[PDB]
Amino acid sequence: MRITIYTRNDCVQCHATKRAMENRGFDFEMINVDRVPEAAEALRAQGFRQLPVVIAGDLSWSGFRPDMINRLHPAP
Repeated sequence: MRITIYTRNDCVQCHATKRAMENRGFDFEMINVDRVPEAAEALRAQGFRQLPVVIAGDLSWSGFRPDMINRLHPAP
């Protein structure tokens, strides 16, 4: 399952999210929305209003959400 974190530099909630995923041994890709406006536009069209935005399988959320990150633990 691919986990993508849409991020921005100087974004505390983004850093917290990355660190939280690393603390749990998750593999993820990061996409800087300032360097990739196509992604920024796509996220705005889906209604997101804050960063980071995490997309993983059927889940998609914004902001630092430890509770949602915990839903990414691998199945047996």
